[PDB]
Amino acid sequence: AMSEAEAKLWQHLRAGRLNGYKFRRQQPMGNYIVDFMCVTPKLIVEADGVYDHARTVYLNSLGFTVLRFWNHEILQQTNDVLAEILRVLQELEK
Ligand SMILES: [Cl-]
Repeated sequence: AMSEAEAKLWQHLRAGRLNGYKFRRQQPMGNYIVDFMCVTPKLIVEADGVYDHARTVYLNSLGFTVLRFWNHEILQQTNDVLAEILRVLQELEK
């Protein structure tokens, strides 16, 4: 299913809850499935428990910024994580 950290983060990102930005979860993109993805602006957010460099390169080639958080940040520093997601969204729009 979704990890504990992923489920905790989806409550905040679903249904346009983070300032109206629309995220979807577990979205296929080429060879990959990304945890959370907003199309406008183009942002992928992932939760991290070998780094796949080619994957990041591919997602960046499609125009997506990728933000990756440790599970412990999502679980114990959720407000700060949300603040950083929002900041990046707004930066990417501006
Ligand atoms: Cl993947």
